[PDB]
Amino acid sequence: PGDVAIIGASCRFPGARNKEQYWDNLLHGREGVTFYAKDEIEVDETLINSPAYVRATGALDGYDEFDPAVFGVSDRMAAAMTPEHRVFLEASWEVMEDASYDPERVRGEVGVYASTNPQSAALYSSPPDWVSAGPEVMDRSNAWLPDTITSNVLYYLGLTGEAVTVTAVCSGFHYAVHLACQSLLLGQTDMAIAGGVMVRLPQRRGYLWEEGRILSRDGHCRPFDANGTGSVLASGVAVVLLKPLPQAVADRDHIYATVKGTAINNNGISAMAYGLAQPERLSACIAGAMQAGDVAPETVSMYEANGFGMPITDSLEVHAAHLAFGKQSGTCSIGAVKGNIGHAGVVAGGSGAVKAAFALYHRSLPPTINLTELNEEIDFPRTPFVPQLEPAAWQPECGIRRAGITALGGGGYNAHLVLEEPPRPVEREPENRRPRIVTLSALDDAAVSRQRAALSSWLAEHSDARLDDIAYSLNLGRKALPSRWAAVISTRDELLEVLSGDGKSGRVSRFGQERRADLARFRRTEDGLALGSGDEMRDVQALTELAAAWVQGERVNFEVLHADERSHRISLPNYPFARRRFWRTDW
Amino acid sequence: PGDVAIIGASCRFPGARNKEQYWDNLLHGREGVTFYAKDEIEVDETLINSPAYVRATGALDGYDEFDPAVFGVSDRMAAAMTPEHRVFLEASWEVMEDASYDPERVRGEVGVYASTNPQSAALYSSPPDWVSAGPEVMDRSNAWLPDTITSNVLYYLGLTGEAVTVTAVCSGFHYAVHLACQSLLLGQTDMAIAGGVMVRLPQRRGYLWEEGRILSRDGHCRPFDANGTGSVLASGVAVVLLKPLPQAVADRDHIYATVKGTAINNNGISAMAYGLAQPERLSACIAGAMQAGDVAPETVSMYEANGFGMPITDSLEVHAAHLAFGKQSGTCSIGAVKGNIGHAGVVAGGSGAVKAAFALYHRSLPPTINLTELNEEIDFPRTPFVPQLEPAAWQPECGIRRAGITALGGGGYNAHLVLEEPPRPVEREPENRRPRIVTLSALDDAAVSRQRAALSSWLAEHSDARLDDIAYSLNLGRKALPSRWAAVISTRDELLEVLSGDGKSGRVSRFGQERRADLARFRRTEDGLALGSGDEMRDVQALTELAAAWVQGERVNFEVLHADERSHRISLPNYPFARRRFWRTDW
Ligand SMILES: [K+]
Ligand SMILES: [K+]
Ligand SMILES: [K+]
Ligand SMILES: [K+]
Repeated sequence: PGDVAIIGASCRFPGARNKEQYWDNLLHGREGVTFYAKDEIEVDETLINSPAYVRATGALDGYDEFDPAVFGVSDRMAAAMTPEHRVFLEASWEVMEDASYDPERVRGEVGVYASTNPQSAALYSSPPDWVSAGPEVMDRSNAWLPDTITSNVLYYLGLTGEAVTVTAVCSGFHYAVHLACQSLLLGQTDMAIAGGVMVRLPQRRGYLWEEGRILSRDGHCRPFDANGTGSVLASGVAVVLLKPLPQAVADRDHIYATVKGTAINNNGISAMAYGLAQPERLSACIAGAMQAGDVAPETVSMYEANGFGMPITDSLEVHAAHLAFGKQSGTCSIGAVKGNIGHAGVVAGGSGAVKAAFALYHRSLPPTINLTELNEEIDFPRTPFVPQLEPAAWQPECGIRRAGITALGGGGYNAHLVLEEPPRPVEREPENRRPRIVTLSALDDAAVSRQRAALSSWLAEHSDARLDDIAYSLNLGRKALPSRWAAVISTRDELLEVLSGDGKSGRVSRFGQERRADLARFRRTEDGLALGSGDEMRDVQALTELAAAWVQGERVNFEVLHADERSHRISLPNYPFARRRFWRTDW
Repeated sequence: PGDVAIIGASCRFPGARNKEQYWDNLLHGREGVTFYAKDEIEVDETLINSPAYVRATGALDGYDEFDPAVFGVSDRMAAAMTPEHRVFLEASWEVMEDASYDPERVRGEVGVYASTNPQSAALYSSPPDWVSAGPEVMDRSNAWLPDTITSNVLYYLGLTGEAVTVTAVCSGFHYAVHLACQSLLLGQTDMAIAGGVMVRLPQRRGYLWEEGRILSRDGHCRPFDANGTGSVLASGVAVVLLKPLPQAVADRDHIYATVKGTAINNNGISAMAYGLAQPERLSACIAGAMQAGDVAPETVSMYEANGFGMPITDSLEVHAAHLAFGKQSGTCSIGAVKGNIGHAGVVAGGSGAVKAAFALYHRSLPPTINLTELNEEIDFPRTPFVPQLEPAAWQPECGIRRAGITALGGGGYNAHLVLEEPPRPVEREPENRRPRIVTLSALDDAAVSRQRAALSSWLAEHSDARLDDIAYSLNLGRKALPSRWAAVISTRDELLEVLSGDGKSGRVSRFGQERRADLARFRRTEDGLALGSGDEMRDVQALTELAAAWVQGERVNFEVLHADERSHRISLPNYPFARRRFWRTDW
């Protein structure tokens, strides 16, 4: 009754600049950890020559890159913002795009719940000084405080709602999703942006190996392996857009998976060393999440573990999951994504949750890598869990696909969330052949051309995408920006041709160069221009003039254009951010 | 005897990127202080809106620019070096060029004495950590420690001698020049590099006015004015090359001025507030400097004062100078360069000293600016000093031109140095009409082209420069660098012709493209290739082969080329440093 749908997703991880790259890497079992030479590391002069220094890390490509003009941010402010502020702000923009929701036109309350690492801000620059209360002081505070990582999203995306920032160490992503779902179930918001960000500073840096501790000795992470010595430190970002399941189905959204239940607790007085799971407290967390979503352990066929790669910590976590599943659970696939990318800190739980969501969406199970000798002490044949050594189709005897993801952190933080595969797709009516308007807008002309190239490339990969879904998503899911482009077409092949080249071969492009659009033809609505009659909305000349009026900069009511058909929102390419490098120069 | 010659100079001050630009500004009474709008200052968020905040400073253009390849420095090391390390190192290279001395061919011991501000390094980056003793740690120490500002000059220029760094607050330049002269008079070195550097961090910054203090209320410095309220903070660098006067005349060097005497002391227990000159202690300093050089107060016709611009501080200094001059001194021109540029900290005494050296060299007196109401409390008609309101030719009733410069700082630091005009130029033998080789070398082709552009402009400005001096200075006073250019010409007008355009219209260019050089034509010497006869060294075709062999990278003995003539070293354009910005990214 309290299911929450994941209708948009955005992430960046070691070796992946977007979610499609991340899922493709997981499918092929790639390792995203980077190894450096001594001269490639320009910090830790005192440690670089130690025999225990491991020159390996999970780097985040473009951690210092940002496109402030798209957000209305000045260059001065972009350098003042911590890298976590910028990376999370850019991911929030992308997650609204992936769900095809224009924040300017969202009619409801949107909550932004995120988790961040305050240690990064303390290393990036000195904190704000509150000796005076001028507007330049407030700008500096909004650039540095972790409290405004979520607030700046509401402000710069044009949303209205509530913002909550939490700091929960290595359980950050799960705690954000947990609090977001409480906001939705109590009716405080209509949809929620939830995620976390982790940018380790210094970025290009190794670590010091110490025997018996969580950091790996060779730079490789080997979950559930007998020869595992730990993990690698990683950076990344992961954001999801959450919406109640009945509403997401009613609005014909694109659903990756649904959140059945979440649970949090703390080890408390029953404390362990770092990474060591206390069986009683962690199992209560795992069982509580399954109880919240009314799912029985017999129905959960995938378990995404924390999995540092240490024999003792991996053994305790598998034991805790066993206590929560019981004996009669059956069989379940177990894996740990940390073998692929390392320990991503605040967003470590996000890497597992995003992997499980895409696993449920594509009905595939990605492998766990760096596993050559199974840990005999765990005794997997005596447990419900089977290590996923190879990729495989997900066809459970249970009948339903459900996953559980666990996040462990320092300070005793525990968290577990349970996901279910998305609802079965409804039968679609055949697509009407009629002229449609498609729109693209960006900040400058060069970015619009990148959007056209990105859109044409996407069309080849997704040949089964309907045109009425494409136009509906582009027209109602993107912000209207100054440099604009539009076309009126009827088939997918016409769309591919007008996008090609300079993009000026379409009737709308030739219309705008010859004559200006006559607005007296249209009727004014509260949301913009509309056509005068229902018959006019199938006339090529009427639709061409309306699209040209939009290209000239007028506001068009796209809701009434698609009012007669029940199209679906689909996932389209993100904005092609021009990524200038920004870094503070004064401490 | 005990007189020390200034045979080379290099400086950068507010509004001047080199000494020629600096003297031209002083001659025209220009002010080099910069005034900013609020949005142009990106620091001091807590103060930018205060009514007492003055958006004025003496900026040092390119304080972050460096050309590490010219010095053999890596990009990583260039970012680790503090701006004072880079600026002073670049200035030492320039002072060797200005004096026409190639460090590879200097046979003697060179001392490097500099003054620096340790406050600047502590603001630029965290200090080195000595928990281990690796080579990367040693590189970081040499990049940060003030002790290595002088060592890096000796190492990176290829010199051998001694290096001494002193910290004497706002009298740093004088203390460096003072110690250099003791080093020369005791015979420990043959030439000495002396100077100071001041790079204020943050650079683009205003200041806070406090009533009754040294900082100006409107951003203008008005020395000796009744309405003066103080000075502005400035950054800069000034370096001079010192050599005993009898040797400098013997080696036909280029002499700006000579140092007659120097003196230092401290206020000690008889302390004052900042900027206030104690009459008894400062006068003893001024009198001691003139006694060291055996100069009588009757002969000093120019006094360059500290002159903050406050009536009370100006009154104490003019009185202290009066006590040292006595009654029988006569009349003397008094001025303060701080009215032009502000208080340059470590190098403030250098800005006045460099002004005095150029005044003696050009036999001209530049005016003191921002002076509208003379301070009536300073009974100027009853003193030997006359405020230099207008530029004027320097023709003293004394018969000899001598100047005195005072530098005051915090902590009681006092210093005074007395300069004399250079010796009268001797009658020169007429210039031989013969073919000459001229050479230019840098690290890449674009820099060599900049050298050609700089030399073509210089030839127009200095139409009285002899061609045999130009060739002598370029061939024997500049380091041979990988990217090379040479020409064989007989007059100044053909020299201007080969430099023009792409520089490939010359005789040497056609030889190098046609054939590679035949080394069998030349005789090998310990200093490089030489021509077979003295007649060949005056043959256009033989000189072309020798020059082309040099452009191809062979070593040429330029000493035997000029052995028959006794030419002079002259001042030619400095290296055209590629202006890349380097700044640290991790604290
Ligand atoms: K709980
Ligand atoms: K109308
Ligand atoms: K700066
Ligand atoms: K003394």
